Amino acid sequence: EDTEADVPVTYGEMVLNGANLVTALVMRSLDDVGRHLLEMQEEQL
Amino acid sequence: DVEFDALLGSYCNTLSLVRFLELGLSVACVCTKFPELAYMNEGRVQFEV
Repeated sequence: EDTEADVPVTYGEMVLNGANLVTALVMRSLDDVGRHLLEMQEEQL
Repeated sequence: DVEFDALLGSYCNTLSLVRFLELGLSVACVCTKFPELAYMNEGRVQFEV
């Protein structure tokens, strides 16, 4: 019924959905470790 | 569904860095270092009494 088909070319990829939050800083208040946690989640977007 | 969280109230103390020159014992030494000791055979120390 048909001779020439349409076929995908690009393989799919992945999106990282959740990973463990492990940081540290060498001592700047104590709260800035938390603001470093948001630095790494922004890099994952 | 496995949720990963992190506290904001409590932080760990992983390392306890102990330096030998922080101790009181470091009087009884004379801590002089070589950067070459493994190259050395019998070294000697002199005393004149």
